[PDB]
Amino acid sequence: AFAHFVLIHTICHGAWIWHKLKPLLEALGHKVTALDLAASGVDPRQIEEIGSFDEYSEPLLTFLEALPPGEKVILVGESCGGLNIAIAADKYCEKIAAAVFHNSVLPDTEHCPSYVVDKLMEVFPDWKDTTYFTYTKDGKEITGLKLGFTLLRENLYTLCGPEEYELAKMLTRKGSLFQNILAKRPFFTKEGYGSIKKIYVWTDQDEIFLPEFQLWQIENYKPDKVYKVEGGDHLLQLTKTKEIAEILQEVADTYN
Amino acid sequence: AFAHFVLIHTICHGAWIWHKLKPLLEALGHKVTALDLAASGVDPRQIEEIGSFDEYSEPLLTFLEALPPGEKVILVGESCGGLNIAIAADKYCEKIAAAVFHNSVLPDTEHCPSYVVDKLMEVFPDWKDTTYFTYTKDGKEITGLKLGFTLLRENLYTLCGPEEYELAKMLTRKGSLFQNILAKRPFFTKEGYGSIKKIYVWTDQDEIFLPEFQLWQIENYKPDKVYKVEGGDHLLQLTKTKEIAEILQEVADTYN
Repeated sequence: AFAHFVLIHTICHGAWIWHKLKPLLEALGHKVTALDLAASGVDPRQIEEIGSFDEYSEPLLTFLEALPPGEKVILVGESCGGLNIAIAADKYCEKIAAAVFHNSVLPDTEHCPSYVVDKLMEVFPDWKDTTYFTYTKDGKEITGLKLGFTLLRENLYTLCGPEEYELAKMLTRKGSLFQNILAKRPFFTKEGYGSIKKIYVWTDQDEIFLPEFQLWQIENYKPDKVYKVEGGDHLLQLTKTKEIAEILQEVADTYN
Repeated sequence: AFAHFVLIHTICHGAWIWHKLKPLLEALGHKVTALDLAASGVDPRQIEEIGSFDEYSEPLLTFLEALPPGEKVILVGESCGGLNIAIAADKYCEKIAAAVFHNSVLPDTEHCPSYVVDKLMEVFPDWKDTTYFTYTKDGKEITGLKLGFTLLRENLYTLCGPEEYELAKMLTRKGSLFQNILAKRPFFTKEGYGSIKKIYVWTDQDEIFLPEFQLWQIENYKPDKVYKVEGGDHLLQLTKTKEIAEILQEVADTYN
């Protein structure tokens, strides 16, 4: 079967991270939309204009709003993209056939929205040469960050080629986890986000979303299906592109 | 010898086009700077804020201004990048060891600044699915454009892989040739731009900067050295990256 996949990048990244996976999925006959979230990729906004993860998710929400009645999509989120999925699901669950988490955070409904992010920071506290700054928006102090090039090279693009890593150094932009804002955000709902089918994809070779963290997430909020990719690194859409496409094809054949 | 190369992308593009060549040059021991020109790549400005090719060249001029006395660089421009080189050379010729034109426009000093652009439009008048728009800046009507995806696929990324072409569809932004502004701009000078060493690199397999145009440019303004790369396409920095690096190494060993 064919599906319409909506690929969602993580903070500081952009649609460009999906430049290898998108054409491969299309070669299988699928429709693919790779969005630039707010202040990401070539989006015109700067991070200082964004005050929450919900505002950051605007392009995704706007895209889902534009889907005609009856049309469903399969969301695919990498790393922090899982939060955009949860936010989108509490507004457009009826338009989501399933959500695929790709070495991604897996929010739940029993704990506050920042729960898995707080845990991630516990498991991976040292972001190396990553730099931080602060700005104010809607009366709240937000902590922005710019991923360090060494962190990118050693923990995210670990086994990626120098040509891929170069794109990261050239294209990554300032962003934010909006951690303190997530902490005060209403919980994700059971009727919305809680109702969607969730497929968890990961590799134990991820050097940032470590095994301890991912296995902790799986136990914390049981996915409907779990796919473990052998080898590769954090960026499976670059190092195991074919494998990811094969998994997504199976998801397309399972959920609609 | 080692040199400091400053790579300059063309309109609608960004530093990302050099993601393959930059690391290869560094692997040879060189210093490489790949800039995002105004309203290009991840630069925060939008094209409507730019009123001329000179303003568009700001990042390059600012970079050259920051070079301490005595430090020289080798400029490498692709396509329309040749115009940024000419503009930069009339302000910082003493900091330019040489300029390399990569399937690029080659402005001269005997005709007005838009001369080669006007000729290019004569040789390649149909930009296919490219779209146009207009905006006003500093009392002048500027024609903006967004490169068509079909034009990109068939004429620029002709022999590039689908993964490279995907980056173009995801990252290319609105831009402008500022043709009418160039037409009224003071001529490039013989003392500045005219004095720098110019190396012309090209392939007769370029599907947009056609042989007729490039051979016309070479006859119009004789380069100090000409390198013809066999095969490949318009984007030699992607299809003949190794070849381009080898040529640039020779340039580094010849001009300082």
